[PDB]
Amino acid sequence: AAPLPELLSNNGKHALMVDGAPYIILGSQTNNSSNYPDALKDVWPSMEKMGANTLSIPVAWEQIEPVEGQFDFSFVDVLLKEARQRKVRLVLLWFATWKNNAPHYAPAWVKLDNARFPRVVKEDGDTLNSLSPLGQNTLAADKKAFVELMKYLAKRDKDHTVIMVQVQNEVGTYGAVRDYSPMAQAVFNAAVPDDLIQKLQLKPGTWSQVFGRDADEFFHAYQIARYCDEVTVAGKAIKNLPMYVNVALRNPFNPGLPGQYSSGGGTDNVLHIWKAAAPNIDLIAPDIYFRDYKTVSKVLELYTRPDNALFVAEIGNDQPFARYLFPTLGKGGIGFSPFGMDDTDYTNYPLGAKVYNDETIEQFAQVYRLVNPMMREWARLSYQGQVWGVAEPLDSTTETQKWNAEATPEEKEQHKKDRASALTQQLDLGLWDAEVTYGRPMFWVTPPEGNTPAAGGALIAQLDDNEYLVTAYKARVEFKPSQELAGKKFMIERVEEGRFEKGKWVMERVWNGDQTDWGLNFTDRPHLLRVKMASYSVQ
Ligand code: NA
Ligand code: NA
Ligand code: NA
Ligand code: NA
Repeated sequence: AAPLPELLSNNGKHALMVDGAPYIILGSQTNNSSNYPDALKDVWPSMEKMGANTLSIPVAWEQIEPVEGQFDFSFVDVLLKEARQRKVRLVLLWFATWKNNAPHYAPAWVKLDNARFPRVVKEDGDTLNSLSPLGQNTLAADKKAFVELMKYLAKRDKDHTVIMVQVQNEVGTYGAVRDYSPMAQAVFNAAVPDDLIQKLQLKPGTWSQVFGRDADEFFHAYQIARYCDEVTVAGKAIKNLPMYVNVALRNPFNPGLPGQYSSGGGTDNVLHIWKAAAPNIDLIAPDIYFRDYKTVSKVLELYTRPDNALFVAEIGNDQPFARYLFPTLGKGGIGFSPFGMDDTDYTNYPLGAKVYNDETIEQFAQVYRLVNPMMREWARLSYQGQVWGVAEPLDSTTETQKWNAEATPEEKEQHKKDRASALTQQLDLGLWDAEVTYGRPMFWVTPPEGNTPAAGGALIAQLDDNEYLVTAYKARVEFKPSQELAGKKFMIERVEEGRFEKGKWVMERVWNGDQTDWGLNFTDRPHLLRVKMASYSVQ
């Protein structure tokens, strides 16, 4: 019997174990209305073209329990069989009490019965279409259906085609910070639970007393976290798969107010509340639709924690997003799942690609082709060792920035110098450093000008003190000594291009001469290198 998938966390590192070894989700995620047998023919070709190893796809409460007590797993049966035929794995997305803050995917007998399953009430007494996490009947009903889905996987998915489940989808509330219903006010205007007071090491009191100006938001996050933890515990008691929640992000630099962003989700200001309230939820995953490097880089920093494995549970499917695979994996990320990878005639532009076509898919296939050939080796190095990864750090030049034209000719040479500097990244690899640059020839040392559009990146894993696994894309990687060498010289000892067969390295060729004189130059094609550096005495 195949071992259960498990999220391992050790010495601040994390692995998603699948079939007893670390695994990387090189994902594809459907649009929101592809969770039906007839839609699957519009999902698989994209997944094949992408080279994805894992499909993220919804399972909706409305579809599995359309009449109370009358369960229907017909979709899950077809999805399992067709995934198995393609030798891919699944992440099921439980669309239930919350889907983007709302109950649209709850059955009609739930979402149309507000007295049994109550909505968030604003301070002014107006109601929002967002179920209250203090609704005890709604918690019992969600938990009961979730348990029936997990019983379906316990009985029908013994080899764990499904490796992980997302509990709810982008929880929270737009339009208000919390529930201000009478039922919610009786809990708010009362003692904070001792367990939270103890975990945050705070002094006992009421929500307002203990949290002050943050009481309303922290209250909603705590109550939603508890609700999602209870659904999670109930499901894991049936089959103990990894389970996670996906966050409708607030802007980490300039968030605005809770309710403008989805209040109560796992936003960066309430990760402490979520971790204290929901010990059974494996990780809190960001849904990334910010296109600019600085903001995305900040999200990856905030969500990668000693207590939080990094899973990019959604990302935009426009071209600029593909290169974020590199920093995601460099952070020890367990996966990456671009959203909207199907041909069901929908695009979420402006969040994603304006057009969905083979070119849209190819931007992701090209970076997946760097990782797929080493996926198990990379996953093990990421968990047990030292890895790094970078993306091209300037976004594509805007029409408003092309401003460049109105610049004097000295402002221009200075711009070119400034861009070359910004397109040059340093990595400290112990005894050796790497310098990664973007958008230059494969010969000579003309400064980097960037790729058009921005697209490059690099992955490095340490194999030994002087040996690295390297693959990169539309970039140059150069090695150098990390520390002054006291009389010694240094060189590349050997660069081998090759592959892993049955976990053994197979060399195909040695890079040397022009291929190593000017750093290690990558285009759009996949090359996996083993780089051995040496210092040597000359005296
Ligand atoms: Na990892
Ligand atoms: Na060093
Ligand atoms: Na150094
Ligand atoms: Na090769």
